[PDB]
Amino acid sequence: PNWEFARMIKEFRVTMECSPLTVTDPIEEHRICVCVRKRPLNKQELAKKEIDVISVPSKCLLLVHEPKLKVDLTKYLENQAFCFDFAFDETASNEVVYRFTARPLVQTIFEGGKATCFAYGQTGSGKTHTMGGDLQNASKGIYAMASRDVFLLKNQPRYRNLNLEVYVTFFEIYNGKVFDLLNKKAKLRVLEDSRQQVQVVGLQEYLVTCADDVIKMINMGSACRTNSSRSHACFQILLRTKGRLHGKFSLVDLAGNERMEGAEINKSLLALKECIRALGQFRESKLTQVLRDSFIGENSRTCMIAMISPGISSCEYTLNTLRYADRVKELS
Ligand SMILES: Nc1ncnc2c1ncn2[C@@H]1O[C@H](COP(=O)(O)OP(=O)(O)NP(=O)(O)O)[C@@H](O)[C@H]1O
Ligand SMILES: [Mg+2]
Repeated sequence: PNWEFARMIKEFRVTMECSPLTVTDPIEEHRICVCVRKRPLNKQELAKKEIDVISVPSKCLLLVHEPKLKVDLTKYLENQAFCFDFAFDETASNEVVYRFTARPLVQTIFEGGKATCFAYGQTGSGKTHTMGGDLQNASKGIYAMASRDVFLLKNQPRYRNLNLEVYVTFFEIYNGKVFDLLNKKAKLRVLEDSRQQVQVVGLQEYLVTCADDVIKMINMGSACRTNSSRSHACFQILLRTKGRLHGKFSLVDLAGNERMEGAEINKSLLALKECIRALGQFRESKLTQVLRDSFIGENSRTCMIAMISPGISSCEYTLNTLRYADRVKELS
């Protein structure tokens, strides 16, 4: 009868009654995790007296108090509810966010898989702040934190005998072009044989043996990135043993989702969605071409973090971000 609606409702309920030990449940497969993070109102917004229209009453529920006018101009609220694996409020720090998003994926690369974590949302929603550090401070961002746990795990008995070497890369995608951020914005070439795997010729891999090393490459890369979006940022952590790639973690700082380059940005985001959904089961773009091998394997996991700016003036941008997020998790 209305089985489709019944399915959507059951999925919402299931997500609403899940325990944190769901995505972080080893011996259990969860290739796709979707979260949302609300940032607090900033100085400028508070000064302009922007109203905060976002509430996160539980760890999986986010509420949008959408301002509306009836035909006769009467003011009311259409309070909409969204459910995610994890919903973070304005008091959540980067370490807390990191703990429930990228942290559970590190093990995946040591188990020989390919993990990806994406920061998605509108311009100024907190994407760069979350992935790269507060602003500036590399150590306080997910790239750093993830690196920190990679060195801790590699020194664990279960992995010691792997004799792995840790490598890092940092590049940005701008208008279908790839630029090495660790090799002075050097423009790189992207090729794809017939067997279809992609290779980024010239991308520089740097050996790191310490978190301080990684922090030096993050500062360097962020210092010469094209703050503001306009590009896709992608910081990678690769594990190698003997000529072979053991595992790889690609952390992506996406461009704002809201000069007709927005066409390339929208195509990449449309492409990203279908690649992630294809993971739990085109019209290609550079981003999805470069990260292709991280969606095709069976031992691959991904996490999507949707950033939201709480201001009333950004309500339409928020709904757009949330609905995109819904469709992504829809494949889990
Ligand atoms: N959780 C947060 N707490 C405090 N400040 C934050 C937080 N998230 C973001 N900000 C700040 O708000 C701005 C948005 O930062 P980021 O620079 O994080 O945005 P995007 O990366 O969201 N923007 P864009 O590059 O235009 O797509 C920066 O000035 C951040 O320092
Ligand atoms: Mg940014």
